[PDB]
Amino acid sequence: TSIAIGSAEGFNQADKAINTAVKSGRWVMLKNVHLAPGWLMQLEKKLHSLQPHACFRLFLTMEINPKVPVNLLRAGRIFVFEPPPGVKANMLRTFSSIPVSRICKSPNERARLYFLLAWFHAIIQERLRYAPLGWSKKYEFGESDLRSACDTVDTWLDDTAKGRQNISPDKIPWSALKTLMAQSIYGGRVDNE
Amino acid sequence: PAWMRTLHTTASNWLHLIPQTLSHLKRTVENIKDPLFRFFEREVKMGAKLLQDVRQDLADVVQVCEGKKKQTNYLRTLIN
Amino acid sequence: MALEEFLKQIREVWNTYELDLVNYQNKCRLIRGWDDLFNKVKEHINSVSAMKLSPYYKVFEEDALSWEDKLNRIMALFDVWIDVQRRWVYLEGIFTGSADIKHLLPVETQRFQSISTEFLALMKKVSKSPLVMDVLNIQGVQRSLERLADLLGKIQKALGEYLERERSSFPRFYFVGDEDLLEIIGNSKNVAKLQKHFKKMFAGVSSIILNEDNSVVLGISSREGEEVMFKTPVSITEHPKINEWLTLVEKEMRVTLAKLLAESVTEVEIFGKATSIDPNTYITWIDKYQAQLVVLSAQIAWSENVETALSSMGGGGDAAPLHSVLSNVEVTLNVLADSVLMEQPPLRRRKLEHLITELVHQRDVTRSLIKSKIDNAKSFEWLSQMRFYFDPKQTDVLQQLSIQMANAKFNYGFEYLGVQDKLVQTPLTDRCYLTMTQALEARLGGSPFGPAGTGKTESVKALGHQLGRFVLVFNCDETFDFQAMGRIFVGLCQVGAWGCFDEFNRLEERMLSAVSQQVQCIQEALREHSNPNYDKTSAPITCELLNKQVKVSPDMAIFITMNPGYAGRSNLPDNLKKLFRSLAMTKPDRQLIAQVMLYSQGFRTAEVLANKIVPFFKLCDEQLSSQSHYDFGLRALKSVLVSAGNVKRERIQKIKREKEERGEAVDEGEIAENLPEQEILIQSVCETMVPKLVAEDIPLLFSLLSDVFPGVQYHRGEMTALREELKKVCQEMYLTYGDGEEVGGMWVEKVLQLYQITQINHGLMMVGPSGSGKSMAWRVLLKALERLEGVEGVAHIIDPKAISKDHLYGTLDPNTREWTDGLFTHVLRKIIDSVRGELQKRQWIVFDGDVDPEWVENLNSVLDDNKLLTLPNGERLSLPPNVRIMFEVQDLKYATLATVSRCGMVWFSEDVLSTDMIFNNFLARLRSIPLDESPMLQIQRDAATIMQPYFTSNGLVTKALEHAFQLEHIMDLTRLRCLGSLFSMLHQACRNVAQYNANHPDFPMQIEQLERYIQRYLVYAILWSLSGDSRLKMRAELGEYIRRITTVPLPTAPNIPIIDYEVSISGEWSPWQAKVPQIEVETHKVAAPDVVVPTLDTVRHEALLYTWLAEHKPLVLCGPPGSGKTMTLFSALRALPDMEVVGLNFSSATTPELLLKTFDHYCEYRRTPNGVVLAPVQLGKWLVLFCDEINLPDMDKYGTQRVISFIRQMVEHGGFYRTSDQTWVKLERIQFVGACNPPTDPGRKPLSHRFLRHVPVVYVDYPGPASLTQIYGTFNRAMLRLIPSLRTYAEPLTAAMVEFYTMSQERFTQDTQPHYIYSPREMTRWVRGIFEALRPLETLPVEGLIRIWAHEALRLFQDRLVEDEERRWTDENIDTVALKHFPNIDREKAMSRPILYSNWLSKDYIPVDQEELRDYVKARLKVFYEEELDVPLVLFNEVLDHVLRIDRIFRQPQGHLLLIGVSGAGKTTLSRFVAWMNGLSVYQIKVHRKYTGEDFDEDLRTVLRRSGCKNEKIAFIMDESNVLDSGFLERMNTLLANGEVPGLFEGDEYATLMTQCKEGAQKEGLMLDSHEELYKWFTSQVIRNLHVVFTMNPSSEGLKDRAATSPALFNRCVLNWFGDWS
Ligand SMILES: Nc1ncnc2c1ncn2[C@@H]1O[C@H](COP(=O)(O)OP(=O)(O)OP(=O)(O)O)[C@@H](O)[C@H]1O
Ligand SMILES: Nc1ncnc2c1ncn2[C@@H]1O[C@H](COP(=O)(O)OP(=O)(O)O)[C@@H](O)[C@H]1O
Ligand SMILES: Nc1ncnc2c1ncn2[C@@H]1O[C@H](COP(=O)(O)OP(=O)(O)O)[C@@H](O)[C@H]1O
Ligand SMILES: Nc1ncnc2c1ncn2[C@@H]1O[C@H](COP(=O)(O)OP(=O)(O)O)[C@@H](O)[C@H]1O
Ligand SMILES: [Mg+2]
Ligand SMILES: [Mg+2]
Repeated sequence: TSIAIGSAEGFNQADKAINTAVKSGRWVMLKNVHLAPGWLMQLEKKLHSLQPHACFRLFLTMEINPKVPVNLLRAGRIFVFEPPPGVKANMLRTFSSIPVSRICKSPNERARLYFLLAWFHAIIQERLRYAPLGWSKKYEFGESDLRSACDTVDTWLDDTAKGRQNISPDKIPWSALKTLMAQSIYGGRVDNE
Repeated sequence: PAWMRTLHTTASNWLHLIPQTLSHLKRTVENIKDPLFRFFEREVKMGAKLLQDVRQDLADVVQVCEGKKKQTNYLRTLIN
Repeated sequence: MALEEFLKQIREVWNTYELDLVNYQNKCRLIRGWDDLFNKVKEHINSVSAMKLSPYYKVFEEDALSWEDKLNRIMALFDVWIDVQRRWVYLEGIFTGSADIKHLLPVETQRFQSISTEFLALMKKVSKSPLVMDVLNIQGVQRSLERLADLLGKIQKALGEYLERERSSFPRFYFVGDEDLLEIIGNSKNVAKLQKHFKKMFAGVSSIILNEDNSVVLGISSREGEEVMFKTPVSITEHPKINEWLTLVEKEMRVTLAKLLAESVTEVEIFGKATSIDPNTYITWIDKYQAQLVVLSAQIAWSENVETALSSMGGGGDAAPLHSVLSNVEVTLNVLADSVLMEQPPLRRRKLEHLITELVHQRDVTRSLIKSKIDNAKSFEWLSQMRFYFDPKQTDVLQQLSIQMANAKFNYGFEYLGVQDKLVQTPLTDRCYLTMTQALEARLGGSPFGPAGTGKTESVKALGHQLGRFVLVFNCDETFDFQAMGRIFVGLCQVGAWGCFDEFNRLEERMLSAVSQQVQCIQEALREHSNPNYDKTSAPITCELLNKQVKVSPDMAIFITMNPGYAGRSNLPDNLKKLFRSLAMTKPDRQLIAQVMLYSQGFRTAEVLANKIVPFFKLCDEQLSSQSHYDFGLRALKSVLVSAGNVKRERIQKIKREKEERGEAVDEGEIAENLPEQEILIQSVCETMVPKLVAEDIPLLFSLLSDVFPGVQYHRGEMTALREELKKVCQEMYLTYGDGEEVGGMWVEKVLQLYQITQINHGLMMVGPSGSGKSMAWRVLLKALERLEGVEGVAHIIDPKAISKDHLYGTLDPNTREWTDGLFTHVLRKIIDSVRGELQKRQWIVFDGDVDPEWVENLNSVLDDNKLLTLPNGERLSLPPNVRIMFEVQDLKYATLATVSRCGMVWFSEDVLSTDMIFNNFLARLRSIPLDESPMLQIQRDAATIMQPYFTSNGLVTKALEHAFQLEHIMDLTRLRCLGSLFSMLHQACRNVAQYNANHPDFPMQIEQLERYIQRYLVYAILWSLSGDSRLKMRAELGEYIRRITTVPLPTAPNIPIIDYEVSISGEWSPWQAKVPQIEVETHKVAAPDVVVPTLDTVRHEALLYTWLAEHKPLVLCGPPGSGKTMTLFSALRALPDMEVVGLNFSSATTPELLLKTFDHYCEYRRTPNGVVLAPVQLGKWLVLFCDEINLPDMDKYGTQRVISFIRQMVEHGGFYRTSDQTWVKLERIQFVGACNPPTDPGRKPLSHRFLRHVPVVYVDYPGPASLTQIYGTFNRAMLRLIPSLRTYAEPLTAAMVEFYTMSQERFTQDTQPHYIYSPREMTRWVRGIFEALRPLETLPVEGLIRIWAHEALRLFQDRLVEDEERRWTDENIDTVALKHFPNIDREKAMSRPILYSNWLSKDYIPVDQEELRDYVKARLKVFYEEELDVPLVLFNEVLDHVLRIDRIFRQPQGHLLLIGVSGAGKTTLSRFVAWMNGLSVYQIKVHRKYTGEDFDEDLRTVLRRSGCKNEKIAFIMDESNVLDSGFLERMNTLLANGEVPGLFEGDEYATLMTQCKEGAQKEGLMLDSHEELYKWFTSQVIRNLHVVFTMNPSSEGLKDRAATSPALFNRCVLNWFGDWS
């Protein structure tokens, strides 16, 4: 049960979902909990005096904001999500996120296209570290761009290759992938010539 | 005070570095037709205005640091 | 004698006038013809006033007065009847037409039947006797109508649940408010009233077409008159339900457009694949079909031709039929250009421009395809384009057309859009289309982001219109919460409409996260809708919205627009951003936009013009001076291009008319060739950009016009007809008019510029410094347009920052989800409804006030081309063409680029309003308007002649005013503040002469006497009006300079400044010293609060205030705290008996509510024919509102104080608005007086220049050492009369007191501690303290007098000290001062360090020994433990001193304590002990976690009731921890200063309190019956029975914060720094 924090009705859903899950053993995820620091202090107190089911899990997604109460940070286990340290780490994360069955489809050339996708994505984010030189500003090149890129490759590969096992590299719609990526997927965030 | 003396030296030293005079460009019937004069007149006008403000602000600061004038709300913010 | 005939005519009309009655479904006879009834009443009322103007009015006055009462009653009765009748009509159709409401809502269905039966009863009575006077003579008819209106509102407000259900039946009702939805449902039978509501539910349907039965819907119509005829007419008889046949109309609208599109496609296939096209055949096809169909068919024909050509070239080596496609487009475009060159009907012209825009895009695309050597139809350089495929073989007409772009396929929604302004398909537009369509295919939203004016909002609509979608634009703000936005989604999902949410980052971040759930849930429904496995035969796709299952249409889409570069905007959560596809649109292709727009408008040199006009806008942005009100973006370029087409059309019409009236020779080709297109564009540029330019930039732009457009000049038209109207209006309004270089020519030019901007823009901004003539410009223009065009002009002036944003736009109740209208919303909705003919008038809504992004960004969609006011409840209000939105502002330093771009700008400068014209206005008013309401006017005319030589260019006043701006004033000096001060004083001089003439009926003032008095008075007035807000030195400076320039005789004193002289009515100078005598105060009135020792400064300020106060002119007293501002005003108010003063203590948290609470107590709201008037309850009394801390109220981040704007509105406009009913309230008999410290003081802010223009300021500085000696030497001389032996010590004692006060004031300042303020208030307390001790003493040796003097000084100057070093200074300096002024006295006897005084060991206040005091306190503490509090206390010397200080204040009237020290030091315990010793009852509030402001008010009411009605002495002990909100301190501040809270007792609480006050006054033996004396006795009781003890910790920043949050804590409370234990 996933709930987005921020509304009065959302707190009611969060309290109800937690109460149900600690007895049934379900998983509850509360997102952007950094927007309600006051309610976070109440929630940590509720969690401490509680004996939930063995399979119960509560995941709290939030930004790294100083407003998050310290007691909640001490009560929970902290996992930091940030850009991977390097190109190799970036490419390993991409290949882990994309399911194997998606990459290993009928066209044998799909695997190579996904690799160029991972390499292009990895190079792009690693350039973001060098803010003035790699790019001109902190563009939000993220997982959404990679997922949209993967969908675009899948759509146009299946369009050109009608279920065939092998497609010659000349027939791959390179122009479609390049143009949609430079204008819509990654170029949409770009506002500099 | 320690900071009161420290700010006095900085304000007086700063007044030495910044120049004191900057004359506005003169409008002429044929000067207006020159785009270069059209751009440059804005440059000096902005420069002369801003020069007058900063120097006056520092002047007031040295006056406060010597106790000659009382601190105001703007002067408190500027000194802070 | 013609007056009698007019009365007879009016009598005959009303004796013959009858209410026009028409039957209503055989139920009653409803009143018809309201407009004639209201117009006749208005015409007769205006006539009734005219007869009064004539002197013959007296002979028929009583009969005329009796008449105006009757017409006012007629107007009052029928101003409600029209509302009642209309409300009953649609309420009747709901409780009768529908059957489910009787079971659902039975209770108020019977309630409606009861009130209805009353309504038919009343209607039949009106029927029996249709005479208007007979209807008016029905007993209680006015009360009956109001009761009907009140009841109908309750039933109407109780139909919300029914309305929500009806919206589910017809989904488009979700975009209609509750007010209009009830009208639609009730008026289902009579469709004629439904025509004004179709625009809110459809994109392009403004009205429907019916047969002459009004039973069959034959089609639909647009706002431009374009009609679509249904192939299958919808009959309302077969489907009587409103929601049933509306669905059929919507369904038929889509089908008939699809079938017409199929016919048009077949027709347009002939024009395609054709080498030559006949213009007549093409034009006939264009006129046959609708605007959106001709563009769509041309899109289809071109797409198939390219697809056909690319299939032919698929072999690679084949020929290139792509050239045939290009030539056909070029041939068609040539016919299109030729058609535009010749005159065309407006509807056909717009169709041609849309077709031109499309084919220019097609030509560019086809040229690109040829240049790219494209030979395959599957190439992405063709698939990336948007292609249109038609399949006539498809059975479903709604599926015959498919729109494809890349891999995204869309079906045309076939929603009728009317005639929408097409966009030029720029490469940025294509990139937007590609990205947004990719998002649509991914079932994701779109986020075009970038700076303002880049085409983001139009791009979303343009793409939606291209797909035939209903795009709804929402201007979002912080009020768009989870529930409001979720309900908007429900309407969009069920309808299948596009929702474009602009400024979507203006939502709160918590709200932004919350709506992500709904957007994600909606997209999952859309994603599962696109899967081929789903079949429409199964259950329709539904999603979870607002805990309801809501059907989702596949045509639904969500688009958000933001400017992420605006500081202070919310950051979207990442889980929300991943739900959208973002695209940066930062640099629109303006050159291509300009070229295509000019090409479609009929310019032969469009390419040359575009290459000249786009760089020119860039040149103006970088070469003109940088001003915050300058905008040279695409929106400004869009306006000039549109106006260029309008000007060219107007010029072409002009040339044709000249040819027609000069011979007969008209040729379109000749006119088009010999037409100065350069001058047309230049005229359009100047008409839009000149008014905003500053004086220095006007030559700059006209120079730039010479390089870019050499040889063409701008000759503005001479609006002779309007100028004559302006001259007449200005003459009647006492305003100076000039032509060109004459005095006032610049102002007249600004007015003409304002008139031109009104015609181009519906949004305007008058920008300029305070007193630049902005308001006078639009007032004169509004009247002149009324007298010229004959259209009545109505102006609604709103101060947006004088009220809250909730009160300005409206509030959505979080619980019941009910919408209440705001101020702007109510005015706009009333105009739109036009119940009283508001659409036939020129309605101007002026936003006179400060502009900041929080409130004005809500008007973005209003000031765009959308012209919609979007509210969070899903309601959208369209701006009528007769409404203008104006902003009268003094600066735009806080406005953003979005607001500035959307509005036309006229820049006003102080130069526009020349000082000469202000002098002329003052003199013209003086010679015309009598001051009584004329002998006074005659005096005014002779006086105006005398001041004429001085009110001239570079005259005495002008020269003085110029010299005054070079001096230093306690407040910012503005021209109109000084002159308004001068004019009011000159009015007093005329009133003074009248008084002399009245006092001397035999000998009135002579001309020579008047001349001398006016001349001397004028110099006297100039000094005080121009230097009253300055210190003594600059008052001397101004007097010296005036002596240098003036020819008026002046006092010949060698060194005494002129400011020390007054002007006697004798016309001779007389020193002010003659009015200040050395008075001797009585012994019992020594240093009393109401006793003022006259001085030079006192008499000068008193006579000054009397001059200003009398004229009822608001004024501000400025000076250091304790200088004597409050003392002077009360002393000056004594000469004003009819004036009653109410004291208000402003704080940092003060809002206009405190002003409103005072009004609800001392005044009453009276409804009058003119309107609601707020006047004091006391009759013949002027209420003086005295505000003590006017510059204390908090400034927001945009430099505005809400209460100051409220007061500025109340003075400049004479009233305010009631948020309860958005009703204008006019003040009467209510004046305002302000007091403040200099703005440079901490916590004080500079007052707005617009406010300061109406309030003169006089600086009251501290009295000098010579003045202090006189003020307090007198008090000492009287005080020391009790003991004759000490009388010889009166002089040295004052000298010691004066000296020590000066050293203490110089040694301790606010720089060290925030509370280190020393004023003559301490010196007054010094004399009171010595006098109080000396009263009982029969005799005292000089040594005892010094001991008392030393003791009081230690209590006044040492108790507040923080550091021991300061206290040691006080102790030693006191030793030195006393020995300096009292030599040869016993030093040890009179100055033993334990200086302790008490009245505990005896009856009198005499010095007490430390050990005897300790023993007595020990004995009392023993009783204290066994009776009240058993907490043992260790007694040390500091405790003994503290309990004596606390005992001192508890024995004083209105005595309050501020104990500052570390927690646990004994402050609370000691205060309870002394309070028990003095018999005071200890009251403490019990704060818990649920303690709120309402609990504090009830707790306060308990203390006030006990200490005010029961005569009970109570020590109210309050700690800083007890304060849970700023509301606590606001009431505490008022209670500490005045002794009463204005809004504490209201309703039944006030009624009970007056009963207790009557009982309490009866107990005391006083006979008070009326409420106002009961409250005054109650206030006097609390001031003498309540002792508030505030305890706080010695925080550094907390003390400074409290000095502004609660100013009374440092002025009315004695501060005692206990600190920590030493
Ligand atoms: N053309 C004119 N001739 C003579 N007197 C004028 C003229 N225009 C304005 N005035 C007078 O001068 C003063 C200017 O006030 P006005 O309200 O026009 O200024 P403003 O620029 O709108 O001020 P603010 O920004 O303070 O609202 C008023 O007293 C007005 O009566
Ligand atoms: N491609 C275009 N063709 C014609 N006009 C355009 C184009 N793009 C923008 N405009 C004009 O620019 C003006 C401002 O655009 P707007 O929708 O306000 O952009 P934003 O969403 O950035 O505020 C609109 O009136 C629109 O007519
Ligand atoms: N001419 C005077 N005669 C008598 N008292 C004076 C005179 N001038 C000043 N004072 C004293 O100065 C004090 C002014 O206090 P207040 O009226 O509250 O000033 P403000 O309103 O500026 O704070 C009074 O207590 C008054 O006794
Ligand atoms: N002079 C004193 N002798 C002994 N105890 C004291 C004395 N003053 C304060 N206390 C202690 O302080 C407690 C009461 O708190 P209080 O002093 O009233 O707080 P505050 O000083 O913050 O008002 C009592 O329990 C008492 O023991
Ligand atoms: Mg927009
Ligand atoms: Mg004004």
